[PDB]
Amino acid sequence: SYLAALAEAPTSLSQSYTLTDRVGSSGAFVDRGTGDWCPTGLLAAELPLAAGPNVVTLTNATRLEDVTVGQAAVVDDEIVRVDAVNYASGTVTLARGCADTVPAKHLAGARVWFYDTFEAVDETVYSQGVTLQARLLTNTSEGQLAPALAATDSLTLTGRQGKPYPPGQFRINGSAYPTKVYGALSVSWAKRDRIGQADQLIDTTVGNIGPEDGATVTLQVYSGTTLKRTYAGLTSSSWSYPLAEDMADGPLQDVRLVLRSVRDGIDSWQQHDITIERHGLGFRLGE
Amino acid sequence: GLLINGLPGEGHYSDLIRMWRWDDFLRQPVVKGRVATLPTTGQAEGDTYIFTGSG
Amino acid sequence: GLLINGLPGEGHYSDLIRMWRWDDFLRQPVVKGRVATLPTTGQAEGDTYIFTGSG
Amino acid sequence: GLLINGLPGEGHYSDLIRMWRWDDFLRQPVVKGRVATLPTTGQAEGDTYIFTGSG
Repeated sequence: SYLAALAEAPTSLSQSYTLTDRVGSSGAFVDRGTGDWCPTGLLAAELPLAAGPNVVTLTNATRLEDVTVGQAAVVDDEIVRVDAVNYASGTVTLARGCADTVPAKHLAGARVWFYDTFEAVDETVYSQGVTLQARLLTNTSEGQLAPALAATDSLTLTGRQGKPYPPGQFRINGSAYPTKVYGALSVSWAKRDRIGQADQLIDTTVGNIGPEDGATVTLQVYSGTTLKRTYAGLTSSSWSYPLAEDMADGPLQDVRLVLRSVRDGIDSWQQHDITIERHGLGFRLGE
Repeated sequence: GLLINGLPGEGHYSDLIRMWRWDDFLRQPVVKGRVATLPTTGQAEGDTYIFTGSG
Repeated sequence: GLLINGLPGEGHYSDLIRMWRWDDFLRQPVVKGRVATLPTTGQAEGDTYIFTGSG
Repeated sequence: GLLINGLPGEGHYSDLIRMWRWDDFLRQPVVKGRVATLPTTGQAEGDTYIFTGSG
């Protein structure tokens, strides 16, 4: 696992900031280097759960001019790719569900970081499960900030690079995140291999890119709150609910679909989760 | 012994129309007369002829 | 000749409950008797009388 | 007197399974024979026996 930090300039007279960190809650901070300011902005409106490009307006944007198309941007816990930029109006197009992330609801006011080429990285390698305490010290022509005034924070490593990427294109009966399905349930997923992609950003809309050595797909079927069926070792690109268990579980108006990729018992950091509603003969004839 | 169960719900509307029409027909199983050929003209709703043409 | 086919799917619930009740009744088409007027009292589920009143 | 009306819109897929079964089965209400015990072997679709066992 590797650690990185992002920051915003407090004043125009600040050039860069220094990175200081230590292992655990005890010890002496060891200087790791300096990094530049990361352009960032605030979402004026909520970002709905939808794959493909999405137009979003940014407020209080900083260093918007230096942003470039094709960069990798991270918000909350989702990594997105910028397709277009509007300097004057601060409107940009983001590709949802890229790299090892999946789309998620982001309320208004979420912070967007264009960390690509604007991050401070500590070259030391740290194992998963270790908690760190790091501080960022501003640097100016007048000198360096006194550590006593620097804010502190903690992070827990989770081996993000180790975990396999989750499935990509998640289409149900030809629809993306549908709340209406007419009877037969068809779910399609894409196979992502981290090694093959390398540094290329591929969104969910793209098709299969081949599997990874020893990587399979696992699906969990729930009854809204309870776990009923679990299918593991899936290697195809589609799955259908067998007719045998339909009677045993009966009609499931509220079905929760959970999708993730597992290899050697290593589950992906993120996963898909949505509760869908079924329609057709024998489903919702109260009306 | 024949059966029509377990319809994939995608084609559920056709089966719904089936349940409508056959149930509607079941009020009284009456045949206006036996026919060895399908009446090509002069037929409408409520007309039931026993098609006993060779085959 | 009559039909109940091709209703707007919005109101299918009413006619589905309809066909449900009729199918439930079709176990045995039995009438407790013939009546020239609808029984205004002392009737419940399972009571079937032939309303043969003038009209 | 009995009915199968009252039920939620959640667990009615079984109800329509039964609607597909009963209606199709009622093409001709025929029984292959009266039995005092359920046939434990040699039965399939289309086999109808009157289970007239004690009880």
